Amino acid sequence: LSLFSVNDFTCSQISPAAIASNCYSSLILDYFSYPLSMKSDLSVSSAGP
Amino acid sequence: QTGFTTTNEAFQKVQDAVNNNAQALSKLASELSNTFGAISASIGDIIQRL
Repeated sequence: LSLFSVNDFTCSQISPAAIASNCYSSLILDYFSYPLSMKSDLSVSSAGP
Repeated sequence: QTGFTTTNEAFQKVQDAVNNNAQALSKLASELSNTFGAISASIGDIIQRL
């Protein structure tokens, strides 16, 4: 994460410190190209396309 | 003297009392010390996630 400039970091059911330190079974990290204009559409609770 | 088996439903009443208070104690108090809504599950998410 230090190689980039994170514009938004919101952790649900998990804390930003824990998501760096806790252990579990499996990590899934999905990435794509996303403009900062449609940040509001990128949420679990939204009616955006 | 010989018979204290299942047919004796006065002995079975003793067993009922014993099982009754045993299950009131252990089963109920322990299984209700487990999980409630779902996510908390055990502790309260003190560090494990939250």
